[PDB]
Amino acid sequence: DVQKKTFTKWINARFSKSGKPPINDMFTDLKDGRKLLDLLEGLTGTSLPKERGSTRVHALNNVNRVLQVLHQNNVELVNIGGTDIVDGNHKLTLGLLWSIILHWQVKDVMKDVMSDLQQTNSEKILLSWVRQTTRPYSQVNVLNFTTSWTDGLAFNAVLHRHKPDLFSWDKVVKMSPIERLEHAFSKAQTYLGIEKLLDPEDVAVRLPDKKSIIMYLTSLFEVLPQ
Repeated sequence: DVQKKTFTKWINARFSKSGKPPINDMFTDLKDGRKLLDLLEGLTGTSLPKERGSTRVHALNNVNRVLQVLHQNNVELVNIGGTDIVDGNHKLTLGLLWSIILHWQVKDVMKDVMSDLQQTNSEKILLSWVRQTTRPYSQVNVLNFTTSWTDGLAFNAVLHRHKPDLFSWDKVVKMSPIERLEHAFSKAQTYLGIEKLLDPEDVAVRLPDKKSIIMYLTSLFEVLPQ
């Protein structure tokens, strides 16, 4: 309804901005597949075959190429197929457009957004990762990259979460902070190739070195499974 007006505008914007004519009704002019074929051509800088006949067959044919392409671009659609679009299914016609917008714009833009974010909110964005990763683990609460890692619990939680068959979590909560670390470091080492950068005596202290933690933490993460 609203998504109509705006999606129509957006597509029409895409069109005008490249010498191509606009459409009137988005649940019509879109059916025969032609327009969507244009949209994708301009969007991809590619040449796409267009069937000229004005009969259902061709409509389905064109719309199939459209979907075909999206698929080629790793943009698969849930319950959508030629006929849907060819027939004017409101719900799904939009759902398709949005898929395009989402892939070529919205998602595209995110790479840049991260670059802008990656220089400033680095340390902060990595903390919300660890918090989310070790959420399930009750006895683990990470607020920073210093004290929250002293009891050595947080270090294991990170490992465990993505390979619980590696060791017993309850078995850990039992051992001392020193064991808890000697362990994690040893585990990560044997099963992840990650070198034992830190030493327990170094991490189990009032204020442990922030840079050293983050550097080991990032080491772990690189080779971590998800």
